Order: sequence, then C-alpha cells, then structure tokens
Amino acid sequence: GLEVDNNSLLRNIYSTIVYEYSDIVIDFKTSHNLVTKKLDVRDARDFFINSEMDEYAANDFKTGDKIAVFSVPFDWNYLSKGKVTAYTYGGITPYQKTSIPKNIPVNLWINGKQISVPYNEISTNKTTVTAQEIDLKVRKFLIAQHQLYSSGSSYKSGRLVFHTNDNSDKYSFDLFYVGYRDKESIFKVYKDNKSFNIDKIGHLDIEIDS
Ligand SMILES: [K+]
Ligand SMILES: [Zn+2]
Repeated sequence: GLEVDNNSLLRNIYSTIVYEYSDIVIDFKTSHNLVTKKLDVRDARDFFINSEMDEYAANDFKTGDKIAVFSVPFDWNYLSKGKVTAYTYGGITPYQKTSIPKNIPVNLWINGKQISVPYNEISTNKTTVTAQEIDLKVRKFLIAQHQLYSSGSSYKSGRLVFHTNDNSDKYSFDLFYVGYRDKESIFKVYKDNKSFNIDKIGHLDIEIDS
C-alpha cells in the first residue's frame, strides 16, 4: 500500500480503545484461549474478554488463575443476551497485589536525529509487563507527540526495540506492519503474549524514518 494509505490505516487502527483490568479470574482456559469472568458492565451488558495466544504461551495459565489484562480488541460478540465479549490477543500477566510504578527510559530517533523523550512518558505498574502494553503506550505517545500516522506525515518505516539487559536477543515490533489491513491481522503480533521482567528492560529504542 501507499504511504498515505498506510498512515490513515494505522492511525485509525491504533485509535482503538485499550482494555486494562488488574484483577480478574480466568473462567475458562483452552489450548489457545483464555476467557475471563465478568469484568464489569459496558453499555448495560456484562463484559468479558477472550484472549487468543500461542499454545506455548497459554500453557502458562489454567482455569481459576488470577490475572491482569492490558490489551486491544479486534472483534466483539453481541449474539448473547445481556452479554458482550471482546476478542483480543495475549495481554495477560499474573495477578499482582501491590502496584509498583516504574518509568521505562526511551531513546528516540526520527529520520536519524535523536529526540528527547520525557522520563515519565512510558511507565507501568507491573513487575511482569507485556510487550503489547508497552507498544500501546508508545504508539499513543508517538501519535500524539511525534506525528506518527498523521495526515501530512512522510514517515514510512520504524521499529520499537526492547533493549533488555540480559542474554536474549532484542524483541521488537515493526511500527508499519499492516498485515491484511484490519485489526485482526495487525494486532495478531501480540499473540505470543510476550512479556518481560520489569528489571530486565533497560530502555526502549525507537526509530521512525521517511
Ligand atoms: K514483531
Ligand atoms: Zn538501546
């Protein structure tokens, strides 16, 4: 697709509302899905979240486990009376009683030039945080402050790299991945339920280029 079209696409895709719940129990766990118990009430209907993830990642959970959710939906189901289920990818971490707010340093380069990013721009209260949560916070920031996906923007490529301080290769997201041009494919990059120990993330390295 063309630059202008990819921008409009991603701008709309990442404008999608994010779901954040710190304490919920898994009602059902299957090979590659987790379904929460009632989260709350949205538009008069009882709200539930279904998380799709690689079987390898799902192996980490069992029915009854207490978990936290931070994810973006790609579909909704209203076929059941007084009920609504949002479908998402990963975004699941073990329940954490006490919040531990921590800022994650960010290094940003736009078209080769380094740009300062405030100390408190990206943060999380989790000791085990998903790459998805960080990505969502990063893109919201970039869209609001650095013209990411904006109309009239010349950007065409970019990446968010998690520069961890361990022996693992650096995990990253492609900021201009468009898949099949819909939420189902674009958000599918979160299916691995990738997460990090907060003390292992040294900082984030972001590149955006035209
Ligand atoms: K990726
Ligand atoms: Zn780095």
